[PDB]
Amino acid sequence: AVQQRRSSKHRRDKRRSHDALTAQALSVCQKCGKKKLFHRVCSCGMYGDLRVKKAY
Amino acid sequence: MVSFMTRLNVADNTGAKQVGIIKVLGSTRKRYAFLGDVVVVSVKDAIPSGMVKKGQVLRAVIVRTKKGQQRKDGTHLKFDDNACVLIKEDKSPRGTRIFGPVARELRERGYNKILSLAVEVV
Amino acid sequence: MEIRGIFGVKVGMSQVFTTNNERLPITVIYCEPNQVAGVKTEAKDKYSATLLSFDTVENKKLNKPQQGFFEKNNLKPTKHLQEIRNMTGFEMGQQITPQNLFQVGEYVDVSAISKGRGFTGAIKRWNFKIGPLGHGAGYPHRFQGSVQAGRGGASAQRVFKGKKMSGHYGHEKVTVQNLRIVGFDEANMLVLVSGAIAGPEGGVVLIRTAKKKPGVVKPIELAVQTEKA
Amino acid sequence: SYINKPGKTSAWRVMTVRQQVSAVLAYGKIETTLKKAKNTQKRLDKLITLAKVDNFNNRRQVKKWLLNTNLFDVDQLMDHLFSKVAPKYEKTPGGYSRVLKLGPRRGDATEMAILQLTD
Amino acid sequence: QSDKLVYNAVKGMLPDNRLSRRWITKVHVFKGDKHNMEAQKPTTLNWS
Amino acid sequence: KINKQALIDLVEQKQLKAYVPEFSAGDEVNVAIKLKEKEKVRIQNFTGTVLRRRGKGISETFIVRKTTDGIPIEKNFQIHNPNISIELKRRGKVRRAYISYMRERSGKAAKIKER
RNA sequence: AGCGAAAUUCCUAGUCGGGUAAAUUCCGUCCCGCUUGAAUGGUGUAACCAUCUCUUGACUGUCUCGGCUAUAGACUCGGUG
RNA sequence: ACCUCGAUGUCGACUCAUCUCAUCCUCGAGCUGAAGCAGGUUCGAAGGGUUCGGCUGUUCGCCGAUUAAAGAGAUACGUGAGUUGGGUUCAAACCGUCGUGAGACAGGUUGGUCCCUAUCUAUUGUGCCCGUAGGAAGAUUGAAGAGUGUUGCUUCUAGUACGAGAGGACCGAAGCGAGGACACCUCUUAUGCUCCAGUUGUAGCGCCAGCUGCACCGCUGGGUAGUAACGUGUCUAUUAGAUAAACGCUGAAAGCAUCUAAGUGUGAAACUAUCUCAAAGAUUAAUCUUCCCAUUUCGCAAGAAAGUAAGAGCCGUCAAAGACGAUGACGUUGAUAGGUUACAGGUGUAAGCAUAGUGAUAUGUUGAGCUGAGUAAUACUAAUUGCUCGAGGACU
Repeated sequence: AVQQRRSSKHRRDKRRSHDALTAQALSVCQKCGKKKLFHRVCSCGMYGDLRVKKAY
Repeated sequence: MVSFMTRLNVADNTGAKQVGIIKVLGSTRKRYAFLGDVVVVSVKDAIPSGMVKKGQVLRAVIVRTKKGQQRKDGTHLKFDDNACVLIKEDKSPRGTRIFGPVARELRERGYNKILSLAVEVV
Repeated sequence: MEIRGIFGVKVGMSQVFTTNNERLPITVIYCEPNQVAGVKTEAKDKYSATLLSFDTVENKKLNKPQQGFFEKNNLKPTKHLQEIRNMTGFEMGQQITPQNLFQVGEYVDVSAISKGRGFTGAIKRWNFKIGPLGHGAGYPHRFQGSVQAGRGGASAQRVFKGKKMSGHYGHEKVTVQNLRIVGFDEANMLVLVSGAIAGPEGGVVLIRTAKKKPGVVKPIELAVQTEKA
Repeated sequence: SYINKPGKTSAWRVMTVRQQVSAVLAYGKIETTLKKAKNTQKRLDKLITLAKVDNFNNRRQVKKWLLNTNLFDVDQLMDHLFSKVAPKYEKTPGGYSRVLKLGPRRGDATEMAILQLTD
Repeated sequence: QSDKLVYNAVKGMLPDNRLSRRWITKVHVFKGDKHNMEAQKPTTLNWS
Repeated sequence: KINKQALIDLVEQKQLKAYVPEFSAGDEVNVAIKLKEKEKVRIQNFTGTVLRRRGKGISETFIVRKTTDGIPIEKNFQIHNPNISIELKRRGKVRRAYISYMRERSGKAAKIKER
């Protein structure tokens, strides 16, 4: 169904301002640069186990 | 489990052939049937080879249900045959011999000569 | 009445043949012995309660404030502690066993978690009725249930507060009373209790005195003939 | 539900698992979604445990979950794996392969994971 | 409980504002005799 | 605390018979049942075969189907119940456990047994 | 003449019988026939009607008495929207 | 005719019921041309329930079957943004009738379509911010509450009293109960869709055998865990305060007396204490507790820099949990999930070898084949040495 009026800016912001983003995990690399997410492979290959991957 | 409206035979020499369950006596919402219980029935087929005629509403006793039930003593009695009996408000029905098995639940309510007369007592 | 009891956890459930060789639904429960942390007596803490400690763990995985309080009370290291209000007090630090707490035939109450059903409808969370779907089904037959005490300008035109609606069901501890004590065992803090236990898997049960009566003990045990032939 | 993407039932699930295990055995490593990667790794561990013991019965049992791929025919796959991969991991109890988290793909922007083996 | 009865009476004799409920908060009436503001030297009066 | 969950054997030992002749789905067996009515000690004899046998130690139950003068009656007993006197009669060729086609067949069509 | 409460009849829940445990179903018997009527046919007729019912067999998740799973979304993620 | 004729879904059935008593039973009591049984009359009082099959466009209306009873009134004549459309009142047509006739009967019938992706008040659960006032967290209290407070049968006591005679009581206890709230899949049933055995056709794999896809997850039989019932397991309370009907004892008014005007017990399924738990943002922000450090000092006591250790969040192994959040543990200080291993269970002698059978087939092989989730030890894999904020008691 629908009402007989419109929804102003304030109602939307009360809906939108609580849709705001949040923070994330982080992982400083202990052997290289290219700071990466936690529990994620750094973007320069050399990972803890080994260079499980590449830089690109 | 054993809901009503299930035509079944008899267990003694009464002349009747078929009979159906109609209603639960006293408190409603029972919705099911158990062995050795008195329930009001509506006869479905009764040829004049005995005394029962079609169109009679009385309380018959069912003793066999193919679905079976769990007796709380630790005996899961499940039958494979269906029959009932009609008692004249005492320990003896109209038939001379009692055919078919009979449960022992109907013991503290009396009716032991029927057990001694029926083919099987379980 | 006098309040005593112990904790417990579900370690299984099966059938047990008690006296008269009849089957009884018996649940085996590992009771957790409680080491008393003291008594919060009234006129001293205003709510009488026997402080029980539980979940015995090691030291290196302990929290500094909880560890400091535990050492200040000098109570032996257990991970968690809780009070039981109006429970008969005991000395700080002792052996609590259901064999000495109660008799083998008393009446007790239990408190066990339930299953998490996730989001669940009324018919499975409040057990309402579902009508026939024959002679045409079409639209959803089970969404919320139709109520009309409000219609027009002023009859109610709104729903009363507390109308059971959308939400999660289960995953909540339920307290049941008047359950018999069945069997005494102390090999591995095991007990036997009649009935069906609340909890889908690995439920935790709080057991205290039943509040309909202190629990009249009656002689019931197990009967069996372990024979070789 | 009428005409649409028809089905993603467990039949397609196990079919995709078979395709992915065939691929990873054909290339020693595969990069896919972690959710599918873990189910693939379970099936891979079961296959490896089956391939530890070798016999015509064991070969028949192994030949129920593999298909022909490029750069490695099904017979070539079986030959290569039973020659080197199975004896190599026959000393480590459990935890055969290693699964590691990758970045998001460009298409769906969904998480990928790399499964590595043949040490 | 009888102090809450006086609370209800005075709240029914006050003009309905935020100041009214704050005045309600500014009243410490209890059935007992042991309280805390008696240490602040409360000037005894009656019907003010 | 970690529990081995082997307490099932511990609760069995307080309800176990020491001989307990076992059976599989497809073996005929007669069961003697002593009943203490205090006036007529009926040794109930239930003959037939076990249709399904539940295991897992203490939950061991089994349904036996008797045909008393053409009256088929299938009754589910339990292994650990007291007063149970199972006497093994003969053992047959166990084709498939949980025999469901034996709950619908009758005499003159039974399976072979071993003396 | 015929048929006559029916799709037609107001007195109706038409009399009565059958069946139905139980008939505001139906079919037969008398004939509440303002408005019974003979080619806007009076009676019925073999076969048939995606014709209208009435009863049963067999049968079932329609009820008793609802539960599991799968797809499809609803939930999240990314793109339009 | 006051607006809703610049749209009022306004029946029945189903679900949910709720509200009131003029409660019907049910509770108790008084009166009674009321021996008992069995009644009637009057009174207060709602805790639960107040049945079912059938026909009917129908709850109606009626028939029949049950209890101590089968209630009444209400919600645009409860419930079409909840459902159907069962139909007077469509269009199509018929029956009988009427109208000269288009058509109609305040008559019946054949057949027939009643939408909505929720903006908000309302409603229910879950989440982030901070208050909460030194922070953080455990135990809690409890201000206000909710759920629930239902009912019968039989026997012993008793064929006892009762009239005399048939007949035959309330209640003390007991069991039997119904019905529902609740528990789980413990045994029975159901389920089990990556679980297997039997199992045909095509397609392939040089071929038999054997494997796989599809052919209803080709199908039938089952079953691990979970999840339900058709399964059995707790309860149907007691107590107290004031109690209604309803008697009181004393006693005046009004020199006897009299529940009442003073004082004084009783007594209803009614109300609340009492049972089940939620329940301080309960701004009435409630209590205790421990840890944190007080590591200087321009400025408004530790940000002008040292900025918790109390923790808290992110991430992951995960799982009672599970839309996300949150939920609980674990995170290299290492057993938190998966396994590795052995076991339960079945799937019930796998393949294959050997023997006899032309062949099907008959025996050791061998409980063999394996196990989604079942039982337990398990660095073997994954859980990063990872990121962020985070104190000086802020003021009496």
